[PDB]
Amino acid sequence: MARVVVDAQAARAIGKGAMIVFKKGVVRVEGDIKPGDIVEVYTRGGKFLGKGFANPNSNIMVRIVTKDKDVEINKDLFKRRIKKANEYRKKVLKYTNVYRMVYGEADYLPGLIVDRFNDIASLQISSAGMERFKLDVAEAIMEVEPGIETVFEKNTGRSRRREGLPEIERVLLGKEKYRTIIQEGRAKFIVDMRGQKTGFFLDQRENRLALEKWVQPGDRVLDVFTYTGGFAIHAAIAGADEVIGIDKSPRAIETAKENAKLNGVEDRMKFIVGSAFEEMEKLQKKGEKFDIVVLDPPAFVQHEKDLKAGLRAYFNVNFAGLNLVKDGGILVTCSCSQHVDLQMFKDMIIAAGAKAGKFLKMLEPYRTQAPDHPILMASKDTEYLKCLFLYVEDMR
Amino acid sequence: MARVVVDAQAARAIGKGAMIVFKKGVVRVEGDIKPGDIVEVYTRGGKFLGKGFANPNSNIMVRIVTKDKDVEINKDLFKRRIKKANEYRKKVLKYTNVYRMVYGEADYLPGLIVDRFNDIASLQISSAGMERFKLDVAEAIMEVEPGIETVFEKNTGRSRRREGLPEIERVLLGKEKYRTIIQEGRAKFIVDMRGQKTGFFLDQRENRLALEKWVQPGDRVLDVFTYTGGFAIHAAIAGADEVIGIDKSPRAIETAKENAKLNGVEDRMKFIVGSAFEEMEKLQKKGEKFDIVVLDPPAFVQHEKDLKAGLRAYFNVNFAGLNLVKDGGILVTCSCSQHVDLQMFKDMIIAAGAKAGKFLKMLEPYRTQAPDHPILMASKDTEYLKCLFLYVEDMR
Repeated sequence: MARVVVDAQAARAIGKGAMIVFKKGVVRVEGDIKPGDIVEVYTRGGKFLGKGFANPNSNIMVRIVTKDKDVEINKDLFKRRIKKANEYRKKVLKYTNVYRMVYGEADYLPGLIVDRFNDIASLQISSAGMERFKLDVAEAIMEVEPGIETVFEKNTGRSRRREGLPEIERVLLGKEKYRTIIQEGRAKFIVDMRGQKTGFFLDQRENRLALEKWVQPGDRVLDVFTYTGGFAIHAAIAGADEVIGIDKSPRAIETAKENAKLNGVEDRMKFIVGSAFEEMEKLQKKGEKFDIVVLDPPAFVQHEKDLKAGLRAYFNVNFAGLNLVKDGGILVTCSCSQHVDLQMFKDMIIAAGAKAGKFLKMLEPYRTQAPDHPILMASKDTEYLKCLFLYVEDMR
Repeated sequence: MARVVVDAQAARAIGKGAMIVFKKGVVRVEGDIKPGDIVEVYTRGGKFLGKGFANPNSNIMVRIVTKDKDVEINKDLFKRRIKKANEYRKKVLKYTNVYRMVYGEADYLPGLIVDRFNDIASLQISSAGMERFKLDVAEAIMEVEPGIETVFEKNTGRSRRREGLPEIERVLLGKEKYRTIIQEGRAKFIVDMRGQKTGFFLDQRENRLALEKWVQPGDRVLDVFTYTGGFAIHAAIAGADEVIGIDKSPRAIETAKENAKLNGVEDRMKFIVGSAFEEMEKLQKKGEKFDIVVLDPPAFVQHEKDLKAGLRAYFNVNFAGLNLVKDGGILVTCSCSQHVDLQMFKDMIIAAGAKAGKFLKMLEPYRTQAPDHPILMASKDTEYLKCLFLYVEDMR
């Protein structure tokens, strides 16, 4: 088995809880290595640090799986960890039927993400090493969670492509089922595995539920990047009198309309297919003002190098959103860009508020991704979502 | 009326929403100024910027009350703002009988804090300027909120001795009443305006309520700085089998015992009068472990320059607290030091976890002070409480 020797900085980080070896921390490699191989990690002094998945072609050269030299990496190890991950959601978080079951490193299963939608589980692998155990993982999921009757492989996305793995979408194990109706609070949503723009993201669960208490009868609500209707639907079932949802994807809007029908709130909802900026300007010129405006744009920052331009994009979206909020109204604004930290997001909102001449007060704490997407204090990369609920008032 | 001339930077800030003038930003003062005097603020060019309370003995020279030269600062202006502040809690936050009614600058009433405990309003003034309108504010409170039948003046403590104001404690207006029983969720608490160890702080409301969901029947809980029993009581009624509450004040513990009796949980609790560190060391020695450990220490940091020593103290308290949490347990830790921002607090927690060899996952969003203590985005000074709920796992 190949040995990856790392430098002092790399070893120090692992000693503090890090479970990855960056290419920049590799001093040398003893033995041949191909993407996906299991290798051992050592300090220059020959001290064993751990064993894990290697990828010589990645910034993340090694994802440590175990710090115990005698522990074998196989289906049994992953099954025990998947069971632990599942129990965490059901017994600690008290989630039922619908939740993210496995969130990579946070659950000690680097490169693996598993979402449970009732009796269907979606699997996504972004580590060449973990890919070798794909089928074993699929079997383990159904063995520890009998509620799952289908494992659907959704191996697509930036992470998948970054690792150089082929994109694959198909029923991997179990019954050939790909659509289900999930319940989130009092709301229902259509979840379909096949295709895109017809999904539902679980990371915003707590924030969507948190919105309900702020909706008041007679309320007029605007969801700028509605997608399949997550926040919009929750606002409507909460009693909003009128809700307008905007999204660039025609497919996403078609599903949103279906969700509205499923929840019996089609009468109070209007979905528009189009660009956020153009649609907001039309509303602005009309002198339109909303009681609540929700901004949940796509990650504008994919690389740390794109921060400046990305933050400018957020500034422009938030400025436009703020101008559509009535005096004494509410602005809900989020960012899913991992590279944009809370402080940066906050400074950007303060700047937008200043320009729009509005005082902003916090109504909720600094919100994040749902706890089934655990934020590990020792691994900054696990955290990516920021959400703020703000009371908007004209500075006069 | 005396005039304070400011530089381009200070004026620029005010234009962005700032409501203060730092003594360092004053280019010159025209006319004699006494603490509490109302003065006008102008740019070097002669443009009016605002009017407010002056304090020639502080890093903050002026607390801006109004930016309109025509608006007179008197009881009528404050009555208007106290009413707006009160409606914010009742209509937006949906609080009913117990809440902080006014939180100084956040409600455009610098130097004034008013807490409502059912029919008793507790008033605290921290500036000489506001002190001149003390009776007018008391009358205004009862005028806009008929629910208040007594206005109690609690003008004692460091916050009061800070600006050299006289210490005073008495019923200022209304019925001679000092005690009331408040309801917070399913818990009841005795509040007595007299003294300092028979009180209850409203800023932790949402965090105390948030603890409920994490308590499992049979749980053993440790409340290290329990004061009058806030968190401890909520944990006991939520189903904890044993709750140990520690506090240095014998009087605070006497109140905690009365609160336990009021909630019918006296048999589930154990109170200890002593030092936090000494008492935790005793538990550590016996190898005691808890399902939940709550750390709510005093503000260790009081000055930017005192971050090193203050943060070291937080580290020590959190390290000691972490070693008392069982594997799979929960640590609730917070800081009320204004000078310690969220990132500094996070880094300190991360350091403590690394030293104790524990992985820490967040269970709740980044929690803060209750919304009736509004955090103004344009005024960092309004935010002071940070609170984290963490799931603790042994690294080894």
